[PDB]
Amino acid sequence: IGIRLTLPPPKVVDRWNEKRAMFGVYDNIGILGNFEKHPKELIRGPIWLRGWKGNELQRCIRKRKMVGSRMFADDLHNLNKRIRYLYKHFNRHGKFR
Amino acid sequence: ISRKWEKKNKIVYPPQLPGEPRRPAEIYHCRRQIKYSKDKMWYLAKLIRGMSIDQALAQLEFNDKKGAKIIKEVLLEAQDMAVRDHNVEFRSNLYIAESTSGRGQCLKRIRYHGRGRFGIMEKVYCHYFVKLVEGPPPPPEPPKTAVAHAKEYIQQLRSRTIVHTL
Amino acid sequence: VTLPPHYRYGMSPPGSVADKRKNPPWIRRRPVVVEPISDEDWYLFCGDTVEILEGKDAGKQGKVVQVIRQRNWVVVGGLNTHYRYIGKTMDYRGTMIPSEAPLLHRQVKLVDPMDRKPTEIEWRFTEAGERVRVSTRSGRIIPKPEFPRADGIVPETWIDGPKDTSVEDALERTYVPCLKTLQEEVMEAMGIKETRKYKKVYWY
Amino acid sequence: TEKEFMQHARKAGLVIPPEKSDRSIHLACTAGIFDAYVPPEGDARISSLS
Amino acid sequence: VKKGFRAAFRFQKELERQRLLRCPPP
Amino acid sequence: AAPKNRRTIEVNRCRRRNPQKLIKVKNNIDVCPECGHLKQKHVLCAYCYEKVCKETAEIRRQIGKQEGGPFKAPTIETVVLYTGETPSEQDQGKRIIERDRKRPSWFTQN
RNA sequence: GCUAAACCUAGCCCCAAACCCACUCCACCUUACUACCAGACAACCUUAGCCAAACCAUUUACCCAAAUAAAGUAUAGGCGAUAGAAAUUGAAACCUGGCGCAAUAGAUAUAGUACCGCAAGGGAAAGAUGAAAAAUACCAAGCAUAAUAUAGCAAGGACUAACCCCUAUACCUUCUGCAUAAUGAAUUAACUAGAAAUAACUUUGCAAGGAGAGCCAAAGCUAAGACCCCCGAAACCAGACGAGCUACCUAAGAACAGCUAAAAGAGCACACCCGUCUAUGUAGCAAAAUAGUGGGAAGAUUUAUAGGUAGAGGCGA
RNA sequence: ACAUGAAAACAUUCUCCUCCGCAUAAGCCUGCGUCAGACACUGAACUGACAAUUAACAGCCCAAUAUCUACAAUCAACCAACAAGUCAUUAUUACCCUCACUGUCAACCCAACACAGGCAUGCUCAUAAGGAAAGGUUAAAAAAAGUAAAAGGAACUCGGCAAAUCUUACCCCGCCUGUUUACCAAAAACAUCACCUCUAGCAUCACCAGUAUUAGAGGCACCGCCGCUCCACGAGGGUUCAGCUGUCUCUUACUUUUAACCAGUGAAAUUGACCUGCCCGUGAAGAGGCGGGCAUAACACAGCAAGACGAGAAGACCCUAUGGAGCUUUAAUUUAUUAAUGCAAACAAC
Ligand SMILES: [Mg+2]
Ligand SMILES: [Mg+2]
Ligand SMILES: [Mg+2]
Ligand SMILES: [Mg+2]
Ligand SMILES: [Mg+2]
Ligand SMILES: [Mg+2]
Ligand SMILES: [Mg+2]
Ligand SMILES: [Mg+2]
Ligand SMILES: [Mg+2]
Ligand SMILES: [Mg+2]
Ligand SMILES: [Mg+2]
Ligand SMILES: [Mg+2]
Ligand SMILES: [Mg+2]
Ligand SMILES: [Mg+2]
Ligand SMILES: [Mg+2]
Ligand SMILES: [Zn+2]
Repeated sequence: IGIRLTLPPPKVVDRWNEKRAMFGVYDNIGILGNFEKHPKELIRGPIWLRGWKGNELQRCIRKRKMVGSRMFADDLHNLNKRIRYLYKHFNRHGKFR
Repeated sequence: ISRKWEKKNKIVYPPQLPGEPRRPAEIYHCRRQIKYSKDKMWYLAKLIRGMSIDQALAQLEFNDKKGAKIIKEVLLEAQDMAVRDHNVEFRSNLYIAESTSGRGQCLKRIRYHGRGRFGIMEKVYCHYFVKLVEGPPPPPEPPKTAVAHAKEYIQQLRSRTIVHTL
Repeated sequence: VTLPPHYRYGMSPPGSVADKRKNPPWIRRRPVVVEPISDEDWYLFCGDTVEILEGKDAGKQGKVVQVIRQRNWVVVGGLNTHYRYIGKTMDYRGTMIPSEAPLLHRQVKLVDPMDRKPTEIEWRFTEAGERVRVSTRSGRIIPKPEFPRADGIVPETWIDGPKDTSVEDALERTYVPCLKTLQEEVMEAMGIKETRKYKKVYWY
Repeated sequence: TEKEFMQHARKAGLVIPPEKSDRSIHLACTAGIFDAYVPPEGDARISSLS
Repeated sequence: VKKGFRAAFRFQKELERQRLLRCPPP
Repeated sequence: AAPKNRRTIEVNRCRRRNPQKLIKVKNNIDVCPECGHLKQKHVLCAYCYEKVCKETAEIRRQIGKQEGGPFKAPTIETVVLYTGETPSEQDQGKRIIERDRKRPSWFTQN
C-alpha cells in the first residue's frame, strides 16, 4: 500500500531544444549594447512582478496599488483580507522583537 | 478482488514417466458472495475438514445451520466436475483437504437507535473454499504414547552440553 | 443522441445493445487521443480497396467495409481478423468464426487500381471544378467507389406502393405566386363566408 | 448508507449482431459438406486390394 | 499517484528479491 | 459496564475454537433400506415420509372433491380404491374413494 | 487466499493577451413558468464592530486610478499605540507562459446535483482492462491457512533446545517529583504545524570611493548566504430568513353521551384537554413514552382553517 | 435486540382480539394492480415494462348606479334572561349565448424508520367492518407484570409509597374558579370578582367609530368587622379515628414477559500494549506489573458486582483570566434620540 507496483514511464528531455540551447542570451545586452537596454526589461511575467522582489506582504500592496482596480470582485475581497491578516501577523507576532 | 482459486484448476503438469508414482488428483472449487457470516461458516468448514466426501455430505445433510446446505451443494458440484473433467475414476474416492471461509464484499446500512442515535450495521457476505484430493483420507495422527514421551525426555537429557566453557 | 462528453466509440454502433452494456451512462474512462483529420483531408471511403502496411499478415489488399471518423478507424473485410466463439451457451461450445480488428488510417495505404502497389494521394480539382483525388506517383483519377446506401433503398429496383406519390404528381408544379396567405386562399376555395370583422385589440 | 452493488448485469450471449448494419461477419468456410458422400461397404478389404 | 522514480525502482528490486526467494532457480 | 482493554486475537482464538464450541460428529446416520437415502435411526426417512404425504394429499384432495362442502363429515368408514379394483367382500357400506392411479407397491391392500 | 492493493487521465490554479453572454414556437411578478378587464403602488439618506494600544471611554493601516525616488521625511496622535503626505523626479515591453496541482491534491463541483434545513442557508462522496469486448505472481490493517500448557510492560543475556535460568517499574505531555490509580492514543493508510534581513557574522566585486539617477561613506559601498509555527472559545457588529412548533391577537367555523340538579366560571361521570403519584423505560416505542392511578370536562372550555405581531424585537393570568 | 395464532385438499375451517372501522377534509404524489427479472420459489412493501382515477360530488361564480335591512338563537309556543347575537331588499338601465376547465388511485400525513407518539369532522357505540399477543424447546438464578395465602393487622417506612378498602376529624396556607417553569417545581407562586391609588375635558387606522357611572397605568386579593375572623373549595403542607390489606413479622405458591438452548438477521458505549493471581512491605502518600514470601496444566458456559481510584458530557463543587454575558444603580463618559422652555432666523403657528 502507498507505493506503485509498476515503474513510472520513462521521461525524455531534449537538452538541445530552442529554449534550452539559447537560455541566457541577451542577458548582457546592457554591458554589450552601450547600456541602451536593461536586463530587467527582458523580464516577462506579471505587471507587478517585473524587475521587483519582496516578501508576501509587499507583493500584496504592489498588486493592489497597480492592478487592484482591474481585479475581480471576489479576488479583490480576498486580497484585502490577505493584506489585513499579513499586516497583523508580521507587525504583532514572531519570536524576535 | 482476487480469484486465484478458480485459476488453480487450470494448471497442467507435464506427463509423468512410469518410474515415478501416480500423482493424486486435486480439484479447487469455491463459491463467492454467500449471504452468511464467515465466522459462522468457519465452524462448518472445520467440521468437514479432513473427512471423506461422502461422509462429509452425510454430516452436512442433517446439520441445522443454514450454511450446511450451501456447502453440501458446493461439495456435490465439486465431485461432479472431478469425475467428468478431472479424470477421477471413483467419485467416492475423495477426501477434503482444506476447507475455509473468507470475508466477502459487504454493504453498510444504518440501524436506528433511541434518542435519535444510530448504529452502522453490516450485511456480511463470505466465500467458501474447498479442495478435494483423490484417494482415501489419511489416517488421523495417533495420540503420542508414554514410550514416545520416554525417549523424547531421554533425548533432551542426552543433548545437553557443558555451557559457557571450552 | 445521448453520449457522455468522454464517450468512447467502439465496434458496436452507439445505442446498440452491446454498446449500452459496454459503455454504461456512469462509466468514465480515459479519453483516447486521436490525431485530428479534416473532412477534406480524409480520403478513406467505404468500398475502396486498401493495402494494409503493418499487421500480422502484411502485403495483402482488401476492401474497407466500415469507417469510423471519430477514431480514424478503417475496418477491412477479411483482413486483420482474430477468432472468437459465437453462440456460446452453458450446453454448446460455440461457433468459431473470424472477426476483424480496427486499423488506423496510417496503418493502411490506398492502392492504385491499375498498379497493385500503395501510393500517396492528394486532393486536386478537375477541369470542371469537381474535386477528385490524384496520386503522387502516376497521377490519375480514382473516384469514390459505389457503395450500398445506408437506408438500403435501390432506386433501380424501386416499385411505388399504395401510399407512394407518383413521380409526375410529385414533380408537377401548381404554385402560382401571389399576395395571398394560405388561410384566405383556402377560405375562398371552399366558399366559406365570414361577414363579421375583427375589432382592434390592445397589444402589450 | 444507501450505497449498493453495481448488480445491473443482464445475461448476454453472442447470437446476432445489431441489424440494419452494412458491416456483416465474414465467413471463411461453410458449416458442412454440400453433398454427403456415403463410403461403400467393405472399403477396408478394398484397402488390401490396392 | 506520487511523482518520483527512485522509490518505485527500489520497490521493484525488493519484489524481485521476494520472487527469487519464493521459487529459487535450479 | 464497558470493556477495559481490547481482547487480542490469541485470546479470541482460544475461545472461538474451543472444543465444545465445535460441531460434534453424528454417529446415528444410516442408509434407508428401501430408497437408499440417508436417515437417522430415530427419525423417519425424509424420502419415504414425503412420498407418503404427497399420496395422502392426493387422496385428501379426492376426499374434499367427493365431499363438496364443510361440516359434512361422513358417519361411515372410508376405503381408497385404485384403478382396476373392485369393492371387497368386507368393504360394504363404506365410502369409496377412486384414485386414477395404480396402487403403490408399499401401499399394501388389506 | 479473501476483504484488498496499485494506475492517468478528467479537470483545476496562477499569469499574459483581449473589453463578455442573453427573442425556434409556447408559458412565466396571480399560488412564477397560469391565453383573455377601470388602475394609480414606488428607488435615492455617514456603516458598525471584532481587533491593537497587553483594560478601556480617545485613537487604530484598508486599491482610487505612473512604477521608482523624494520618505517612513514634513506633519498628525490619551504627542502613545500608531497614522502619514506633497512640491519635485519619470516606464518598459519580443503570450503562443509555468524549477503550478494530478482524484484525501488542484475550483465545492462527475454538482451547487444527491442529501439536511419551514425559510434564509449548508452541502457532499466517487473514475481506473485492452489496438480490438463484432476478442470476456508478490505489498498496510483485519482474518484464513495454523486456538491454548505454570511466571507476570512480554524483551534482552543466552542456550543443544520455543518455554523453563538471570536481568528489566510501557510512550508522549504537564509538574520539584509520574510504573503511577494525572491527560492523550483500538489499529492501518493518507493529509496535518517556523512565514520577515534593522543590526551583526561569513564569502565575492570595487575602493576614498561604492551603487545600472535617488542612497551611504572619517574604509566604506554593492551583492549573496543565513533567525521569527498549528488547532481550539464563550463573545461584538452589519445585512438577510423565520409566529406551519409555541406566546398573544383578528376573521369566520366546529365539539361537548348519560345522571343529579338548577336557568350555577354547579356535582358525578364518556368523548376530549391536562399531566398529581407509582412502576416500567434510560442508545427506550419515544431527543420526554407506556401501564395504572389522578385534575378538569357548558366553560377564563377544547379544537380545525386563514391572517398579524421578529431579535436594540415580539409576546407573556 | 427483532419475528410468523392453529390444522389442512392450501379449497377451507378453527381459536382469540378490537379503544376500532368506513367516509370526508388536510397532507403526500403511484408508494403490496398485471407481466417479467427473520423468511421467501408464487420470490416481494426491490427493479424493468404495461395498465389506471371518466361527473351528477367538489372546486372554478355574480353588469352598473342609486336605495333599503330596530325587534336573536335556544322544538320558539310558554317563561326567563344577558354576554345583545349566525343568515332580508327595492327603483331604473343593460341583458336572451349555455354544460367548458380542474380534483377523483393506494396499505398513504408530521415524527431520521413499515416508530407503542401527534393528527380536524360526519356515521357505526359494537360491529354487517378491521385484525393476530406465541419462530421452536426447556420451565435455573435474576428482573418486570398479575393472582392466591395460615395467624396478626402499619409492628414496614422519611411518609399507609404501593396494594387492599371505599372512612372520620383537626391545624397551616391560599376566598372560590382558572393559569405557569413544553423536557426534574402545578404550589403557599400568578391571574381572579371586590376594594384602594395615580393620570386624562377629548375625534376620522390603537384607546374609539368610545367621552369622568369613561379610558389608561398600578397595588391588594372576595364577603364582614375595627389590623382581625368567617362559609365553600384545593392531585397544596402536617396530624388523627375506624376499616383495609404480603407494607411488614416472614415470606411461599402459580401464570405471563425477559431468561437459557436450537435456526436466521444482527448493533452501541468501550479498547496504549498485555503472556491480566494472593499476603505483607514500599512507593506521586490506595499496586495484577516494584521488593520479600505464597499459590500456579490448558480451556469454554451460567451467575455475582469487592476491585480494575470501572464506563458515559474537559460534570458538579472552590481559585485564576487586566476572558464574556444578563440585571441594578446616587460607577465613569455622553445627549447623538425624544419631549418641554429660552434666543436667533422667518412672518400666531410651522
Ligand atoms: Mg425521532
Ligand atoms: Mg353533558
Ligand atoms: Mg362545573
Ligand atoms: Mg408533588
Ligand atoms: Mg435475548
Ligand atoms: Mg422465543
Ligand atoms: Mg394474610
Ligand atoms: Mg412505625
Ligand atoms: Mg396510594
Ligand atoms: Mg383547580
Ligand atoms: Mg417542567
Ligand atoms: Mg397572589
Ligand atoms: Mg442465535
Ligand atoms: Mg476584559
Ligand atoms: Mg472585550
Ligand atoms: Zn427412505
